[PDB]
Amino acid sequence: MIIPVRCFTCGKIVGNKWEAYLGLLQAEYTEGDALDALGLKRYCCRRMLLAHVDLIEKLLNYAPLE
Amino acid sequence: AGILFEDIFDVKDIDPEGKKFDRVSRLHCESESFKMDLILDVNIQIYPVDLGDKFRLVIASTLYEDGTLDDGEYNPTDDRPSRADQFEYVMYGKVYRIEGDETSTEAATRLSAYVSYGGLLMRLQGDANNLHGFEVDSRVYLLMKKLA
Amino acid sequence: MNAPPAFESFLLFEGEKKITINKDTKVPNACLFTINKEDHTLGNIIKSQLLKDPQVLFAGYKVPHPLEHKIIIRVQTTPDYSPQEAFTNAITDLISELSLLEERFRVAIKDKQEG
Amino acid sequence: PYANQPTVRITELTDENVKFIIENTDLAVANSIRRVFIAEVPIIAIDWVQIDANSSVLHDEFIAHRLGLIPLTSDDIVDKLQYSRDCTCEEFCPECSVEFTLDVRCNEDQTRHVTSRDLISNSPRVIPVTSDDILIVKLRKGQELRLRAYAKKGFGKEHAKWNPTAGVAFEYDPDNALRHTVYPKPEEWPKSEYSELDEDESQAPYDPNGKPERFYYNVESCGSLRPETIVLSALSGLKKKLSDLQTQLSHEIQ
Ligand SMILES: [Zn+2]
Ligand SMILES: [Zn+2]
Repeated sequence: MIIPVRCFTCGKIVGNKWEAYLGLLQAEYTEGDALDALGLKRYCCRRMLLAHVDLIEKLLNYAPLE
Repeated sequence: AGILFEDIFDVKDIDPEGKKFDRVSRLHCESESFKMDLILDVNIQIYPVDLGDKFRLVIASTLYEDGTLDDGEYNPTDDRPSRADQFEYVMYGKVYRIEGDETSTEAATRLSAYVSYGGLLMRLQGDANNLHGFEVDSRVYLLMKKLA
Repeated sequence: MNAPPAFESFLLFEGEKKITINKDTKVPNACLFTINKEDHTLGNIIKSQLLKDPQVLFAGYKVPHPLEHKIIIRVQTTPDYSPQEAFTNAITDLISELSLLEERFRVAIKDKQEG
Repeated sequence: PYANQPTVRITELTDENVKFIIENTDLAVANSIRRVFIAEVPIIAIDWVQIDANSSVLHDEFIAHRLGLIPLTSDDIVDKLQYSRDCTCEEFCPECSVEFTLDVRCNEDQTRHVTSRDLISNSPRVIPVTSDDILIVKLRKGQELRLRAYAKKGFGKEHAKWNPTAGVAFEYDPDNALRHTVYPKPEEWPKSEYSELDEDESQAPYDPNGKPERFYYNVESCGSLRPETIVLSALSGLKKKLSDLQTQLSHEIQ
């Protein structure tokens, strides 16, 4: 739905890296290089940014009921 | 004394049927004096023995060298002088079988005594005269010391 | 629904004793310490320190059930040294060890920061 | 019959992790210290989220759960703070909690990112550690999120939001000298970073007289506490637990 705050396994903060991850990918980085640049060494943390599907961007297409 | 048996053996084979337990080896040993055949499972990991070694073996009823019964219970705080201090490897088991070449007519000349040190099995074959101390379902201590 | 509250794994409720001693009648000089609202954190460390004592003939611990919060520590000792005395001495040894470790860790932090 | 004399050696100390080695200690003390790093170091984390208005796409419990997981700077305040359950108040006074206020209205057409920057504390010592900032929720034009929340002292045993560590690496016997693990093919296994063997061995020779010692640690902080503060608070808390147990035992014996 949205990027989780913590890494599920180890508890490292990941929610403050989704926009930076996408920005690095727009800079023509391999996904491994992007995750290494963000400093995610344990594959538990890397799994979360590598496999996250951001549906909130799609949910924001619908107008709010206010 | 309480020493049911004593001898010096030499290892003539280490693990004859191929290795089957990564920490235990089935030594086959001969005795030069009593000419007893010995099979004995030894935890080689803590007491490594290789082929052609020699060692004094002693099967004893007790360890306190006074005839005082052991009670068959683990007492780490023992002030009595233990016979085990004169030996490198000490195991504690129960003799569970005494076979022989006896017929219904005559007694046995050759006896084979089997002991189980917690699972580590030993057989001691030889003439009956040296195995009269062994009796089934009695506790024994195997005391083994390498000889130079 | 039936999920227990998260706080009732370290909190004693009303009229619950933190630690209870019961002599073991099967063996002389043996006691069972049932400590409530504890886990392997204290069980394993206290067991290890008790094993370091030379007068302790037996020291073991178990959690009876993981969903419940108790540790039963069985301590058997030589006839001239009570299990309660051994338990107290083990805890004082652990406290001294951790105080020394705090001091040395502080010294190491100061050295690494200065360095 | 008495305590070991443990010796510390700090190998690396950054602002996000501390690496150190403890020698002359039994395995149980080291394991309990790691356990106390994970589950018994108190920090300050958000609890009691009261939502006044939430027209975002994420439902209320989702937002509250995300707020709980935000780490808060609790380096020096948490020790003098009290557990709310023990305090004598309406459960929220400055001596047992820290108020937070979020009030975000998305008026521009562009997607508004509700980050941890938008969490306003009433105490300057306690802020989100990122203040990139942790995204809480994205808002559309006309959507609003407005709430107030507090932050209580708790530790990781109660809930994982209070866990201060982002993964505690722990190791001992890097060459497998004690053979506490038995490799079927030891050649296939990579050397640990603390290994001291050459590139022709796979394991150290077996040591029957060996005992575990020289435990290697690497405590990575999520951010709410400095790693050295995590270790010091951990040792203090374990000592406090043992002293309280001694007090209760002395009362029981008496
Ligand atoms: Zn992770
Ligand atoms: Zn209060």
